Amino acid sequence: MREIVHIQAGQCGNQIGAKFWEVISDEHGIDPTGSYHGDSDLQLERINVYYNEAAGNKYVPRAILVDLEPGTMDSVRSGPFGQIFRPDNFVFGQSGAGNNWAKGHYTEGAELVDSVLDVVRKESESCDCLQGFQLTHSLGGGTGSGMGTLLISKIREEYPDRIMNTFSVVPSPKVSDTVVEPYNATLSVHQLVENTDETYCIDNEALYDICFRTLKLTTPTYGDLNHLVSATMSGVTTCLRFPGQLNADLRKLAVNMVPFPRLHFFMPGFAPLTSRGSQQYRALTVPELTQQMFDAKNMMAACDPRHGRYLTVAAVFRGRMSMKEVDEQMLNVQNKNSSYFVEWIPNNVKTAVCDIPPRGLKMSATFIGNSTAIQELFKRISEQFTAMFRRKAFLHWYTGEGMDEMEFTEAESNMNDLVSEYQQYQDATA
Amino acid sequence: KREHEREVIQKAIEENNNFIKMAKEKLAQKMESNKENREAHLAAMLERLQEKDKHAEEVRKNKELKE
Ligand SMILES: CC[C@@H](C)[C@@H](NC(=O)[C@@H]1CCCCN1C)C(=O)N(C)[C@H](C[C@@H](OC(C)=O)c1nc(C(=O)N[C@@H](Cc2ccccc2)C[C@@H](C)C(=O)O)cs1)C(C)C
Ligand SMILES: Nc1nc2c(ncn2[C@@H]2O[C@H](COP(=O)(O)OP(=O)(O)O)[C@@H](O)[C@H]2O)c(=O)[nH]1
Ligand SMILES: [Mg+2]
Repeated sequence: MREIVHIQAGQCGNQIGAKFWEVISDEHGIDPTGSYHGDSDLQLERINVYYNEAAGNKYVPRAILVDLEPGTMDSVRSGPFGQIFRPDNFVFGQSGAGNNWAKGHYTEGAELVDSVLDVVRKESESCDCLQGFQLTHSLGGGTGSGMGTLLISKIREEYPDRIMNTFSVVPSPKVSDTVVEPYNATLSVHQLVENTDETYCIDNEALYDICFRTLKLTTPTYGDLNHLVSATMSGVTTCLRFPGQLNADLRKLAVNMVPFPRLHFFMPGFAPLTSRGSQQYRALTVPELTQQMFDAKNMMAACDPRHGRYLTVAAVFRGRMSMKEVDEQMLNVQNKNSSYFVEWIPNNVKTAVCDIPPRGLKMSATFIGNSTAIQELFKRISEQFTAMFRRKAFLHWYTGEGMDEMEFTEAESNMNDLVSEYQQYQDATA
Repeated sequence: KREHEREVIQKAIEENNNFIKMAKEKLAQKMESNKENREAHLAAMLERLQEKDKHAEEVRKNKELKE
């Protein structure tokens, strides 16, 4: 139908992206060759949102794979689904960005970005009605972060009236010891506040605590983290990929979720939480899904929801279940907790049910919340940023690429202003 | 934004070029100044020694000037 172009950038972006393609490919009965082999037509109705149709009855993901180094792309070419991507849609350089946003945004990323844009253009042109773009990347490295945000800025220039959507992985010192990640993240957030329409915040700190505390994994790997990411991505794009009423395209989603243009950062949530392989013998009940998906322990961003207020919430239930019961359980959650929901956006929780459950589950639920408690994540990045920046530590890696300190002070300011806008709405009354 | 991106890479290039230029300059002034100092220090050592030759002809002349 209305086509979405997908771009994945950098190691993280390409790992989570690959993983998304595997998962939704299986949800739509498309196998590694591009051949459909399923038993429903719900699978094919809105396939064109994410797949182009090749002759021979083949489906090619509408996906562009970008990095400044070859590593993760030889690795994706030879993943399970690797042979599925169009080959001139792999765009890669040779030297890598060394976890430096300035290199990604200004010097090396600069070199490669016109080649990416040509592939994007080519994919656009062959779309009947393009809805827009979605990007997977982390904010704490150099390619996903600095190049990925350079891309967004260039795509916005050529396509100023399409929706831009990202899946932005937020860094945490529980997962990474690279010291400049708060610099890259703050510079990136600055770009995201200006140039995206929706951003899903996937917080490495949240994923790690989920894995450790709840899934009881003593030594989580990235693969463990990414398993939670891909469940989530599958969940949040359900409404775009199946027939339905609510949030069925990117623009309808943004009008339901974004009351003020800057506060477009979302907390996703998910139930049930599971670890790879290990087995799901008991289906959850509609009351369990409902309590779990609003649990703080099920949020992919480490924010405490009781610390803020929901401006808007979209909830998605999957698998065959009682719509009547979904309805009572949702009403029950809002009525029993009415004060976490801003009285000045009436009826701000929307609910969808899709009949097809995700692989290996009889049922799940995905939550997407625009909560003021997301300020906590920005505050954490800001505190890490300021501790270094007030002494100008590590700056020479950035100015050696031509950046000025001013650019840093601006990013910091824009982000401090974001945090206070969320605070203003947490306290607004009616 | 696109004009700014251009300035930044330009500034990078400029600062790198300037680092090289200054190093070339400082290297060449140090070399020629070291060359001069070393020449002087050897010129003076040799002329001191030349003055030993003048004085030794002067001592021998003075001898044969005694009758
Ligand atoms: C030497 C110590 C690192 C291994 C380790 N520790 C740290 O980085 C430090 C140590 C001391 C200070 C605070 N912490 C943050 C770590 O566990 N890290 C970085 C992991 C990530 C790391 O973990 C391990 C145990 O290998 C990695 N995971 C993978 C991984 O998932 N690789 C998969 C492929 C892959 C996937 C994504 C990205 C790269 C590779 C392969 C398969 C088996 C899988 O799916 O699990 C590669 S490196 C978590 C914090 C997320
Ligand atoms: N969840 C997750 N985080 C990742 C993955 N790979 C890297 N990261 C995190 O991403 C940040 C570094 O970004 P990365 O994508 O490797 O750099 P890039 O290739 O320059 O974009 C650090 O916070 C890493 O912990 C991944 O596969 N999954
Ligand atoms: Mg990398």
